[PDB]
Amino acid sequence: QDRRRLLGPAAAKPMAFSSEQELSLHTGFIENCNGSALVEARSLGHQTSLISAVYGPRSIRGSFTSQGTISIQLKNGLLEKYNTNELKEVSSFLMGIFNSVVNLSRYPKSGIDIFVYLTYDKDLTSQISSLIPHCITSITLALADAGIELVDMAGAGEANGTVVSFIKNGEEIVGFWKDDGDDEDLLECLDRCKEQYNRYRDLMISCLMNQ
Amino acid sequence: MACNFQFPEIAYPGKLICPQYGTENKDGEDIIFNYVPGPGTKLIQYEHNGRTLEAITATLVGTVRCEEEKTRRTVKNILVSVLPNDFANNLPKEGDIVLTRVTRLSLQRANVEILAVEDKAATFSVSQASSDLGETFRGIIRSQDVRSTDRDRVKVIECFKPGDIVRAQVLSLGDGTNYYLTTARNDLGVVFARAANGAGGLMYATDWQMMTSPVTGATEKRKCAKP
Amino acid sequence: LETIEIHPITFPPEVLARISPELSLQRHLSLGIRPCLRKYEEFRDVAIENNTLSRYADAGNIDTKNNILGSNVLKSGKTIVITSITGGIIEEEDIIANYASVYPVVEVERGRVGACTDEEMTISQKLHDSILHSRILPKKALKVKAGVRSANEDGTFSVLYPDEKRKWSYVLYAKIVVLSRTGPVFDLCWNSLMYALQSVKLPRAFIDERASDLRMTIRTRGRSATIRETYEIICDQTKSVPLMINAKNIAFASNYGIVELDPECQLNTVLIADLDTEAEETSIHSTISILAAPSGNYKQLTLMGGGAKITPEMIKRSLLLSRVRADDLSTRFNI
Amino acid sequence: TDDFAFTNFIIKDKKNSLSTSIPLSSQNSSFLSLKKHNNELLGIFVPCNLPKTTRKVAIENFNRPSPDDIIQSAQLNAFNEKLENLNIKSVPKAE
Amino acid sequence: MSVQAEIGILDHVDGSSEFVSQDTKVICSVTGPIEPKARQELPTQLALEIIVRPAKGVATTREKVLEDKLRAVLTPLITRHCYPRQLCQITCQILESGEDEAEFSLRELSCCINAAFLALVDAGIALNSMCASIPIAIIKDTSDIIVDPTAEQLKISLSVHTLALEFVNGGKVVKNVLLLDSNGDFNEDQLFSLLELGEQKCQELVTNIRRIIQDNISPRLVV
Amino acid sequence: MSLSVAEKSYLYDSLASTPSIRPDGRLPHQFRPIEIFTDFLPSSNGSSRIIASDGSECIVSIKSKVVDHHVENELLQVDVDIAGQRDDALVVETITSLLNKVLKSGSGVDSSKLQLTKKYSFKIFVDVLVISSHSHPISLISFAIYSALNSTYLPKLISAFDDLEVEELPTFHDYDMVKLDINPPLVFILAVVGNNMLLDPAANESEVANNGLIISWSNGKITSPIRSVALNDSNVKSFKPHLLKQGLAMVEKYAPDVVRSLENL
Amino acid sequence: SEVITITKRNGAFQNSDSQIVTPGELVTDDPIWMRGHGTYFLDNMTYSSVAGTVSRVNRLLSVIPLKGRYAPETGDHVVGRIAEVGNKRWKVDIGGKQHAVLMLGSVNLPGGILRRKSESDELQMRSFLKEGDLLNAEVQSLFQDGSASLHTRSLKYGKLRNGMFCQVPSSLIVRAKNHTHNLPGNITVVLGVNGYIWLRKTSQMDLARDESSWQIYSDENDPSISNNIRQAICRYANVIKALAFCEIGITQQRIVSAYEASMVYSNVGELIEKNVMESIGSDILTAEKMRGN
Repeated sequence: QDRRRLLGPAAAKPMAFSSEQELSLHTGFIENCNGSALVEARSLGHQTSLISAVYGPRSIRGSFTSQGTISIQLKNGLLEKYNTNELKEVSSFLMGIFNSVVNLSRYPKSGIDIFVYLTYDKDLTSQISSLIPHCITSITLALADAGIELVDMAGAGEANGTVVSFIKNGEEIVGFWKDDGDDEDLLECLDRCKEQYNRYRDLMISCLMNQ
Repeated sequence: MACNFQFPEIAYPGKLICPQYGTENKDGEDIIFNYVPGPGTKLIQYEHNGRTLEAITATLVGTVRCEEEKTRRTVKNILVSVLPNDFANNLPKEGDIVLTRVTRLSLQRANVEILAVEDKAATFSVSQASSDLGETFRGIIRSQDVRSTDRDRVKVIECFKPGDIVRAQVLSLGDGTNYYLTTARNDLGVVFARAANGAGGLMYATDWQMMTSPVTGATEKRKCAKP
Repeated sequence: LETIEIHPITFPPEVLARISPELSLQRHLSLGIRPCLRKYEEFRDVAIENNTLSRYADAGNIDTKNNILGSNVLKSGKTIVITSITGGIIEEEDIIANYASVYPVVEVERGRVGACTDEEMTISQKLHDSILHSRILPKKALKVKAGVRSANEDGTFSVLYPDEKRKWSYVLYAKIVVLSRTGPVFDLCWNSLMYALQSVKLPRAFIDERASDLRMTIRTRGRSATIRETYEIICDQTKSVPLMINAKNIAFASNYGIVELDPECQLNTVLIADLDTEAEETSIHSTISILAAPSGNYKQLTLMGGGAKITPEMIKRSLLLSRVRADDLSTRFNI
Repeated sequence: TDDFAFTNFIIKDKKNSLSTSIPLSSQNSSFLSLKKHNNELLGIFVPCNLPKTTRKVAIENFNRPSPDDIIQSAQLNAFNEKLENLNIKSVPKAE
Repeated sequence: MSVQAEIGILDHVDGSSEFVSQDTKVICSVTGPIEPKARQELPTQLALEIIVRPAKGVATTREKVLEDKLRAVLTPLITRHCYPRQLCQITCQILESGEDEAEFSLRELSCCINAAFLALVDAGIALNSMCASIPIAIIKDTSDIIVDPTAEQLKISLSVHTLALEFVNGGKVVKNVLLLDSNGDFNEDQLFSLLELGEQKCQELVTNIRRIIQDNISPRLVV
Repeated sequence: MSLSVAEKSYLYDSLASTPSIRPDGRLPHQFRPIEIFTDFLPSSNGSSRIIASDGSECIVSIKSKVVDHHVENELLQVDVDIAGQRDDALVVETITSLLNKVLKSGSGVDSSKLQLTKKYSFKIFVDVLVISSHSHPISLISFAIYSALNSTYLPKLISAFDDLEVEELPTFHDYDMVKLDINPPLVFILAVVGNNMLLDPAANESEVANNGLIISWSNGKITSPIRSVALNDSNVKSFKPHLLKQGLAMVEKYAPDVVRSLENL
Repeated sequence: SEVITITKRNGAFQNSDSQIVTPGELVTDDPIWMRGHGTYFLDNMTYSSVAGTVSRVNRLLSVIPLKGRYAPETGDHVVGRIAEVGNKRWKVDIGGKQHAVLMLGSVNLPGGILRRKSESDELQMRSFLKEGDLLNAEVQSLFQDGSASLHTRSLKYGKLRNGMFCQVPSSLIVRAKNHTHNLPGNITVVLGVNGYIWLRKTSQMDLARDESSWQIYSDENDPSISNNIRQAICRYANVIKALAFCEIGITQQRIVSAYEASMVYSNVGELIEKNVMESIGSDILTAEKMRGN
């Protein structure tokens, strides 16, 4: 047990155990939040749904800050299990992309609270590499819905556990991740992921066009 | 919207509105145009075609409206601004009004929690901050801004108390510790209060400095809001 | 005076509530409607999807990265509640101590970076408490036995079933998270919990020959007692027998408010069913929470008479509304 | 016309074309698109509690005060009398 | 015995009391009106920050659920507008439960509510009305109501109920019901029976607490 | 920030031009003076103290246990702990992740120099204390782990264990140690300020840089993890494919020399 | 190597008398001396309080610290930066035991000489000087707190711009009233008493000795800084890290002799390496012995 939460019997232990994808977007479907997005991706491999919610611009007064900042919580899925550290890494990754895409100068004393809910990931057949397009798709939508400034829509592909995020129509790269891909994938992946980004670009623009 | 001969009707993040420099002849004569961003736009840098390019790029999902601040004709300055809850699109700043409630009264000042920002009215928004949704931030109304007809000897106890709901214009950003308010204008002051020093019936303004209690029968003096 | 004016301009409902929820609530009330702009005795509709999150959602897929025993997504208004029920294993009438409890964490998200807040913890414990006193889960049901798993040298393995030394009982958790809470959430958490609980299955559990003489050699750097017996028990979910549960003791919740209208305070006693907006949560201080079960049995009523007049006449109407809502939900999802 | 204009056109047509305009097959098993349109009580994904138009009557009650109050935000006699008290005092400041 | 109450026992605190109900024993202190913490500053209102700490082991989630139950009852008991922008910390320490803490909270809660009233009387903080609370169970053996039950009787409960009522105009006209927390199975004919009995059994308890405060206050305040 | 507005523009100009001169004044291929001190714990398997030129100090320590590896899928555990930060601030745990992934088994590092028979692996407990930080630690930690893991001595097996020797726990020779050879990656940090790609930023450089790219060298080639990072919040920009390809090319050339100088003290 | 320097060591963690460096040890029992700083006493018996030498500073034989935090004094001219901006004063970091104060009656301002500012606001302060900005300011009066009231008041004083930061210990530079001067290649060093060093291209204020009035605290980095200008500043700051390394005084002539000696090496990144920093300090000492001072 603990003083902040009920944790039941503590000598108790867990149970031991025995474009190729479609992204369909949704926004503005739940309220107590400045904007929300929903991304569900279906593929042969795995089907996944990611919820995001973005809270604020919030004022953080009692101190003057040079410019605003972005704070990313990833929350462990209810059907996916990951180490806390990996979630931190990915939070750190996404922050550094968003730092580059969100313009921050129209908002003094700002903190923005971004929540990434990695709710459902299910296989019909690392892992954390694959859901990075979907996280980036979700969060961008949310910043757009709320009315937070952005340089270009952010969006990425995943080619062979390698994730490359671009802005400006494939022209500039705002981040690169390679983890357990093969040596010298560079050309295949960049070509393949450009296709992916241009393809999900317009999908996000068309979600934003129903409102 | 059209404003000349080069504007998009609908814009989105990362979409060009217009070139940084323009030109059109009106009356046989070129008028160089010089475009700059305002809120909801940014001027963003580019290289295209082997040369630097600079351009006016929308940041926000909306209608592309022109407004002003103003070769062998004048240059005309056209500001570009794409206007589209919405507390994510305004923070307290100058010329936005806020809805505030007094969380502590003091000798030459009043701490007033910000519960809402008004759109820059007829178009209104509510802050995402709440005392039930957690987090607080405050700004200050001073003794000098209470009125402006006489104001250097009218103390804030003579016109305010805790728990009163007040509409005030953010005067400046000021210091990083507070937002500087003004209640001085004749459309700012107490929106409503409760009689008996914030404990009785709900009372509204029946003069600009009196709020008539419907349950005690008496006037409870304030500074008041007006349309 | 007598000419009139100096009333401020009209603010939208939301802005009006932030300004004064006492005020905004009463104004809504005069037209006979809730602040959510619906009549008093209508509620929020409830839509559930079940087995879209549970391990046992399919028959042809059993995957080892999943363990979710029973699961429900329930949406009411905009307020969405996601319930996952998860086991563990602990080696061990009408009396309260023969009924067991779920040991939940209820997490609420209202824009708070934390997740250890005073509002969510009070929910979770009260929720453990409701489940105890409603008497749903008799401890015989988590009290399972184990068969034998014996590996053969014939290159096959036989896991031998009893009819489903030492003994074991399971424990039950619920990881319930909440996105965009706009009113009292308690009843949402309770509604979803039941649809999940009635979807719970439990894994099977097995032990080796001479389990009571299997060694532990895990502890080291003692000082005695660094070699001993222990029992070790894996769970296998290649078969899962379904939860044995007391149906009569299933309840489904509702929420109520008692409030007064005064005509000079938007310048008797009125009953609201259920609360949906900020303005209703803030200023409806007299409230009754009922869990009603759909045979005219009640497993909790909690009245909090935060200041306003309650005649029992209001209480008498709410106990009927709650059972009829219970009967509606029941038939609606056939569970 | 100008080189500027041509580059501008090429870029802008490139962005406009990027989006294109395809419909979206749903294939929604979560049911979020119905939730988005909560609508009235005779809607989709809402229970019924009033057989009348729920929203519209509320909206109408909004509609009757708003043109009246916004225009008559300083036309009443209380305000007019008060404006004069401000205006007289105001004058020595300006001059 | 039945009940016993004392006030004034603690000397360093603004007010205090010792409430004993048979086996169950709660000692209470009200401290304040005192200087607010900034997170517990409320504009027109006195703040309440209540703490219930059990005898056995260390306070957990349970005591927050109790805090809420206590806070509900106490918010119209204490005149909120009496002190604006001040905090009052009410600290209720349980010296014996004499039952099982997770399972039953019936006696524990009733006792805290009464020790809170007394402590507040000693404190001098405004009180609109008299509040007491009584514990009511139903035992399965006769399948009927037993008022003010012992520890043994609690074990053999099928259901348990606390009520608190606000006492005006002679402390004998029920103004309102500030709590009625009815846990376990009940049907309506029992429940209105629990009010009825409840009424009269509360009003006795009010008489006894009323009497106690007079006798203990009267040698202090003299003329 | 902690620098001046004036200072940041001077730097931006300095660095962004063709020569890319900087307070050290290095060409982009050069590295500041580092000092390797090793083997100072007689109690540990191996230990490492590295003092760098900005006055940053990491102390890296190698402890062990031998364990059955068929109940494990991890062999190397990094615990990072930075003086003056707690055990759960965002940067600390993100460093723990990076480092654990760099050192992940069968991925740029051996999972067969750590096994003494094919049932028993040594679980190496990497435990990292940063004595002072005010610049990024990961490169220095990478370099410290190299020297460490080539100073890692393990217990020498008493006798050649089989996996059917007698089916009891492996048991070590009393005094005799085996030298541990094993080639860990070396993390190298590249910095982009305009179109200029520069090896090894100093503190000063990190504060004006648009982005950097973390890449690693294992086994005579470049390999995963690859990660971009943004080394400020407030001087950040985007970058081009061609500059990312030039940073590949640069490490491939300038990495080998460094590994060979670092290997033998 | 060619590309890296590694000072190589293995096998270990790391690599007479003097006047009273332990308090608890008997300095003097004389009742007329040892009354000042770095002592305490019971009676007149003074047992030290700090580590250092005994030596006569002022009028009193007194324990004098061996090394410690920078100590302000009146007449000093120091280079230092803003830590905090308030409603009435900036808090200045000089590297001391607490922060020094710089306030509104004590500050020249761009836009006039004192103009562009009509009321006190924390904002108006903040626009000129941001946190972390660097500026050369003179000590107006030393107070007994520790705190030093500073002032900027000339048009040479105020912001330091167009340069690169460098820093040392404050006891391995000469203590003088001023030490700010022109050096060859036409860069100017601005060198306080506190160890902070700014090195910039010769601008109007330092060019007028052989000004500005809208550029006193206004941000501006000239585009007219060129290649050879920048390299001169990298070489200059480096040779200064050689004399720093070698734990000797820094006088303006040592910098010019050092700068010239370093040119046998043709690339500027070769001059931060240890073998060379020892050569440069060895050259300067060798010059001091041959010359006679």
